[PDB]
Amino acid sequence: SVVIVGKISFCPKDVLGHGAEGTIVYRGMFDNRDVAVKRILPECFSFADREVQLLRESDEHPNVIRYFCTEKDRQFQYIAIELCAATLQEYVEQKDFAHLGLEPITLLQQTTSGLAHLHSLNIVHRDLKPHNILISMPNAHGKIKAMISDFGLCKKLAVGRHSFSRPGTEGWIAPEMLSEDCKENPTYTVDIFSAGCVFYYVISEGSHPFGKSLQRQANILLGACSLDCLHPEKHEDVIARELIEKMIAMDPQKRPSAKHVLKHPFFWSLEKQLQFFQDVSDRIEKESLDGPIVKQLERGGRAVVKMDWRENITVPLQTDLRKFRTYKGGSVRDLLRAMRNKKHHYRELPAEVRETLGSLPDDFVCYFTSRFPHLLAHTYRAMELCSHERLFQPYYFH
Amino acid sequence: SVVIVGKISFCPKDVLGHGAEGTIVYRGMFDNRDVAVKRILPECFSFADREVQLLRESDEHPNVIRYFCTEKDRQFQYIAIELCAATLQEYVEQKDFAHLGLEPITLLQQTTSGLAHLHSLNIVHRDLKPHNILISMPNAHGKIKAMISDFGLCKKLAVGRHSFSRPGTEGWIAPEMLSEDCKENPTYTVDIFSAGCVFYYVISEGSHPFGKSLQRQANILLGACSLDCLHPEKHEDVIARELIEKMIAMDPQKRPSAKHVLKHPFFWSLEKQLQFFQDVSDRIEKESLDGPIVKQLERGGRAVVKMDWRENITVPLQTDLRKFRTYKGGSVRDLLRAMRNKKHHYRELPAEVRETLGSLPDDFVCYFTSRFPHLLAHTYRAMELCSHERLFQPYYFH
Ligand SMILES: O=c1cc(-c2[nH]nc3ncc(-c4c(F)cccc4F)cc23)nc(N2CCC(O)CC2)[nH]1
Ligand SMILES: O=c1cc(-c2[nH]nc3ncc(-c4c(F)cccc4F)cc23)nc(N2CCC(O)CC2)[nH]1
Repeated sequence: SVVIVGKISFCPKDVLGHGAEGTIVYRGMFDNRDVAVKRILPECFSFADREVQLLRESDEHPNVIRYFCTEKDRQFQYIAIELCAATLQEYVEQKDFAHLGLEPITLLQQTTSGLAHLHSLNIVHRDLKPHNILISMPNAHGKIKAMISDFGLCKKLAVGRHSFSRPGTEGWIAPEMLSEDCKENPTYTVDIFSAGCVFYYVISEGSHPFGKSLQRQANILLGACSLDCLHPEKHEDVIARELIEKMIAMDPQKRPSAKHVLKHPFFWSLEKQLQFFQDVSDRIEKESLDGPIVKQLERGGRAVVKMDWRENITVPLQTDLRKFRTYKGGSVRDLLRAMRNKKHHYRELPAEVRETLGSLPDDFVCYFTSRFPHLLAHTYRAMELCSHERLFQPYYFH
Repeated sequence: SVVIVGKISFCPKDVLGHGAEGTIVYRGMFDNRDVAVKRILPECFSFADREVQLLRESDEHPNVIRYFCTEKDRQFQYIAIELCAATLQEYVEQKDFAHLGLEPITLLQQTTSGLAHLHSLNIVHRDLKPHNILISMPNAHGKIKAMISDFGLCKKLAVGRHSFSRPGTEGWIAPEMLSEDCKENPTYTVDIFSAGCVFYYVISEGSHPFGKSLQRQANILLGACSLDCLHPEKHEDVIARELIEKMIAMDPQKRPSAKHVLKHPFFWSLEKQLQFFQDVSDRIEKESLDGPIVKQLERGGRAVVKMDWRENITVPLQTDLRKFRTYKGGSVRDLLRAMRNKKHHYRELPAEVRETLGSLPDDFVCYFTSRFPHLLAHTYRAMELCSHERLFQPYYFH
């Protein structure tokens, strides 16, 4: 048997998966396209109408699933949406990450862009989780992308409203959604909390900041989280830790907006990381040693530099830097100056110094972030003071 | 009377416009959306099938019109596509540009991105013109965008094919499409030619490089073009001239690809223009005065600098530059060094010098491009020598 309800066609044997309250998702056809066909019981008709409306408003963004058509009969309602290759859950559960490069982080970036688009339309998702972040089928050039789906529980905030009244999948629910200690009503940042748990789930390849599945939601309410898959002496893990712990903060007002998340160093290219180092080096160049900028930059600076940073770089660099200026080994500012100096004059340096540094910009900046895993995170926090100036708008969100 | 053919609905009184060979475009409805409904006579059924197929392949890009559904009856075929607010023709014919800022150039950028997407799918449009570049209706944040439409005459090149055999709207047709002197078959660059004529049509607010409409196509075949709406001593017009004359070159092999067009200074922000000046200044710093780079950079450099560039800047800058280095007034390289110098030390300079320059980066770079209208175009051409190096990949297409 093969079902045809209006312009939507599918065969009941092609079941892709199941949702809540009797929802089934089939592989099907619409307008000679392969599509996913979502079948909703009459008890959930008000959720399908909500989903259809909110998909019409937001599916123009590439990281929101495309919506095609809807139709009803006597029995059910049918929603035709973009057919996808996998969920993020099975991507994390099945794909070998060793040879995927930055693709996992790109999926998180695309998820966040789709979330930012929803929030810019005053839509809160409220049920974000790996099960409904979808991985597209490859396009004509083999590229895949993440898409947000499943809009049955979304809330459309009225014009002039920033909060909603008080719904999700246990284990991924922001605490202010379930605790009665609700000073403020929940807002867009409930999606930031869930996203933060998703971020950790992807980069840890399967763990959750609030533990194993049976205890997860109870740990969220207690604030008991652990990010120990992130090693504290690895640059990439330090950066990810800094972002994720803000995304999952118990206080919703301390969580960054989606657009704020998108500006974080977690997503910067290596080229952009080096440009941030150069730009901060120039900003603090003629700065006062007693000023608030260099004060913030040097507070806790001893551990960032490893007591004396000149003792923690390769000898060919160490012999080269003694000649011209001779820098201060306990200053983070002086570490940044040496980096800036060696990048600007990179092609004047002898072949021995260009060898241990590597090429500009990627290898060069990794020479430093590998050996000073806290440098970028520390510098990024200190220079929040300059987040409003023009030079630093590529790096901070206003 | 109100027509309903399948899931497409429209009323024959809501005519938006007409196309070739009896095609009519109506305002209509599909799935409770407002849509454009394209009605095609049986004589053009093979073109509607071509359009439906190629829209299915390419409408995912934001600057290709979105396709919704198609249906037939006894009489006609109907295509439901995104409803748009205007054509580029009426935009140019009716909108006051004085208060639109960079919006016209952004429309050209978006058109080119849609074209690049088609070409990346081995689709040549072959009938690009202001009449079928559409202006979207504003989104929820008031923003508009350009979209390519009308795919009835598109060619899908077979896998492994780069040319097609030998169709358009008179006045916008690349010469190799009509002249029998066809050494090479037409390729994607027929769309570049048309686009180049569209570029000039927008920035001149209604003119065409090959003249008035009755003589246009005859001038194309003769190679007789004129871009004299572009003043030769205005930076923005110099840059646009440089691009447009390559886009409309008679020799198709001299026209840049769509992705090449997208990298041209015509589309650079002011910030990016200044960064190009700084990056070239650093690249030629320790360069040999006899080398090929500085040779190319100085060839024809006297007119770029206006005999002596130190005599063509404001006196407060002139008094400031004499102090430290004292530069050479006939060298383009030295002009670039002074610029680079004053940007790097911008906050060390006295208030008089920061005043006549303006703020970084926008006013600062305009101080120089306003007074040396050929500087950027000249520097961009000379430094094509370095187009392959890593530092200059933001500026040239490989
Ligand atoms: O709103 C929606 C939209 C979609 C959806 N829309 N296009 C899709 N293409 C493929 C799949 C899919 C699958 F079903 C199982 C394994 C791999 C797959 F790729 C799902 C798709 N699916 C759900 N559900 C609820 C949450 C469940 O975890 C999954 C099904 N809800
Ligand atoms: O393939 C296509 C798709 C569309 C099309 N698709 N959505 C549209 N929304 C609005 C308009 C539109 C109009 F019709 C007249 C004035 C202002 C407008 F905005 C046209 C639209 N139109 C044509 N034609 C052929 C070339 C003609 O110059 C125009 C009509 N061809």
